[PDB]
Amino acid sequence: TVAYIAIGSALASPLEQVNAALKALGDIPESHILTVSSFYRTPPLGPQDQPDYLNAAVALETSLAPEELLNHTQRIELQQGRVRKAERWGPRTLDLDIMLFGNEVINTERLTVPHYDMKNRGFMLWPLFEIAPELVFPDGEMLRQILHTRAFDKLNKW
Ligand SMILES: Nc1ncnc2c1ncn2[C@@H]1O[C@H](COP(=O)(O)CP(=O)(O)OP(=O)(O)O)[C@@H](O)[C@H]1O
Ligand SMILES: [Cl-]
Ligand SMILES: [Mg+2]
Ligand SMILES: [Mg+2]
Repeated sequence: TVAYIAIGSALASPLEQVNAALKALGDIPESHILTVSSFYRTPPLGPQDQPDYLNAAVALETSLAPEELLNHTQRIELQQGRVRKAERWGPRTLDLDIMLFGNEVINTERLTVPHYDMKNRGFMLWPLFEIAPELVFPDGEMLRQILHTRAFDKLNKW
């Protein structure tokens, strides 16, 4: 099954963290990375003190169950998702979200797939479009269609 995973980092200098996360994703059991989008920059839409976010999308082939994949992405967030500076470990700055899991619809306490808000987010749609321009959602909606309708601005590369 092809799973599409969104990567977000809130770090001032996120490349190291994002690379560590990518390596960890590739090490997930019964899985391998198919492709990785470019890294995209998105400024904060509010308090401008916050660093730009780094966004990307990953296609992962997996034989794991969706909730098993979630266990792994959540583990990676716990293991690579925080950075120490000086005398303190920072809070979670890495976000790994399952956007799509094959052509499956999931609605459990732990998992909503397709991701509940991705259709509102250029920062999740554009990297996904780069790696899966012909993508069709489980309900028959098309990624191209959503981008065409909402006219979200393209993202600058990191
Ligand atoms: N598709 C999905 N991918 C990842 N986590 C998901 C998910 N659907 C539901 N969740 C749930 O989301 C819960 C909270 O995850 P968080 O990462 O803290 C939310 P976030 O990603 O910061 O915001 P967002 O969901 O608005 O993008 C998890 O405990 C997990 O069970
Ligand atoms: Cl529902
Ligand atoms: Mg998120
Ligand atoms: Mg999340």
